Amino acid sequence: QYPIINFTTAGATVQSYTNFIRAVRGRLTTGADVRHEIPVLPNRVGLPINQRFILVELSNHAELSVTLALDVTNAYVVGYRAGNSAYFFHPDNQEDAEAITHLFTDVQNRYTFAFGGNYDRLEQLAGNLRENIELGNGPLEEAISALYYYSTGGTQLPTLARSFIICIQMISDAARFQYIEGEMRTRIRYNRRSAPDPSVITLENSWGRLSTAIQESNQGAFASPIQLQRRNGSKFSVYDVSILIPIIALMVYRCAPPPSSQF
Amino acid sequence: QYPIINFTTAGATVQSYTNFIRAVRGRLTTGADVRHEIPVLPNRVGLPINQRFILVELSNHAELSVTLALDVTNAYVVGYRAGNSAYFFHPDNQEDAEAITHLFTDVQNRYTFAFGGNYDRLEQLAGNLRENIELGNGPLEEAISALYYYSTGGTQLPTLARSFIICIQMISDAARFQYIEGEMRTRIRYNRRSAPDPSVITLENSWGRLSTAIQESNQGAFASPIQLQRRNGSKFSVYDVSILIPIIALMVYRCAPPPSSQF
Repeated sequence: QYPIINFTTAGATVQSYTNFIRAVRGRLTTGADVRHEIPVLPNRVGLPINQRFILVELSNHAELSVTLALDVTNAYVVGYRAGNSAYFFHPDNQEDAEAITHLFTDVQNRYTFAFGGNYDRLEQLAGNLRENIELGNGPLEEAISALYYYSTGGTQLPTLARSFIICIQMISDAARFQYIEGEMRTRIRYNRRSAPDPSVITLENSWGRLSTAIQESNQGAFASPIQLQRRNGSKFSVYDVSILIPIIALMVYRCAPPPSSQF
Repeated sequence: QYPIINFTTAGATVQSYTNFIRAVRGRLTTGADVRHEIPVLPNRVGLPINQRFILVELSNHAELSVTLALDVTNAYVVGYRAGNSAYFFHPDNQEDAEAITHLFTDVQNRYTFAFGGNYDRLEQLAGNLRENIELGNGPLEEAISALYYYSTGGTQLPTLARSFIICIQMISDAARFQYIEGEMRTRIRYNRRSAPDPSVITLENSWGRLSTAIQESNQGAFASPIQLQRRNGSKFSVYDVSILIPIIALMVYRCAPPPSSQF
C-alpha cells in the first residue's frame, strides 16, 4: 500500500535513471514546503503512519529483485525485503521501531540488525570508506545480487555493508542532491565505475547542516559559512542558499519557515 | 541623436506610465550586466560619449513640452531643454562638464546652474523636504509647466526646485525601483497625489549603498545589513539580495562581478 517506484540496472540509461530519481523525489516530498526554491521533506512530527514510507523495487540483469524501504522524513533506507525475508537497521528510538512494523507486513521472516544504517557504521562493517567503494551501474547490479543472497548465506557481512553503501548513495543521496544524481548519470553514460570524489562525500556529510543553514538563514544568507570540497579536494565556502539551488534537491525539515515578511 | 522616450501626463494611465518606465529602463541598461537577476547600468569608465545620455520628452495637458537629459551611468537628470533654452545642474567634475556640451547642441541659450541636482540641495532650494512634496500625475503635469516657464520669469526658484524633485522621483527613482514605479502607478490609478512615505524615501536614499552591498555580497549575502523603513516608518533589515529582487530594478555599477565560481 505504500507507494512503489521501480528501477532496473538491466540496460540502464541516463534517461531511465533520471526518470527513477525524479519519481523517488515526487513520492518523498509533496510540494507543500519550499524554502528559497528548494523543497523540504515532510516534518516527522504528527506525520501519519500511512504516509511515512515509500518502497523502491530494484531489479537487475541477473533477474533478481529486492525492495528497499525509505523513510520520507529523511530519505533514509531503513530496511529491505528479498523474497520471504526482510531486514531493518537498528531503530534510533521506540517510535521508529513501531513505525517499521508497518513495512513488509506479510513477510515470513523479519529481522532487525543490531547496528544502524549510518555511513560511519556501514564503513566500519564494510572494512572500507566511501572514498574506496566504486559506484556506478555495475556496482549497483552487484549490490542488488548481494542483498538478494544474504538470507541464504551467500553474502558476507562486509559485502552486505558495502552493498548498502552503494544503494544509499545511488538512491538516497542522488534524490537529495541534483549534483550527486549528475555524477551517477555520468557513470551510466560512460559505463564507468568509480569511487565518489570529495565533492560527493562532503555533500553527503553536510546534508543536515546545509538543510539547517538554509532554513535558519536570514533571507538566504547563512549566519556562518559551510565548507565543502571541490572534486580536487580543495575548499569551497558556502555563504548563501543561492549557490546551492543547482546542487541540493531536497532538505530534511529543521524548523518552521519564518513569516514571508516581504518588503 | 541620443535615444528619446516620450511620456505625457495628458490622459495618463497605469499602462501608459508602465510602458514609459519600461522604455526608459531599456535605454538606460543594455543587458550585458546582471548580478543576482538585477541589471547594472553601464560603467562610466571608458563609456563612449555617444552612449552616455538618453532624453525623456515630457508633455502635458497644457500642450507644453520639456526634454530631460539622463546620464545612463547613474540615471541622474543632468539638465533639461524647454524651447530655445537649456539648463544643466552644476557638474561634479571636468569630465562631466565636457560631457554635457554634447547635449542640446543647437539650443540658442545654454545655462549651467551653480547648484547640483542632488536631493539635499534641491530640498534646501524648494524650502520643503521630499516628505512634504506631493507626487502623482497632477504634480508632474504642474512640474512640466513650471520647467517650461522658467526662462521667461514665470517660475520662482523654489517652485523650480520642487518641480525637479517631482520629475526625478517619478522618472529616475521609478526606473531604479519597481517598488517606486508601483507607488506612482497606484497614484495614477486612483488619481491621487500624496507625498512619498518612508519606504519610498529610504529606498531613494539607499540606492548607492544597496547597489554596492549587492555587488560586493558573498553569493548574495550582505557582509553588513542595510536598514530600510516600512510605510509606517518602522525598521526593515536587509541581509540578502533575495528580498530586493521584487524591489530594485537596476543598480549603479560599483565593482566588477567576481568570477562565476559555481560549485
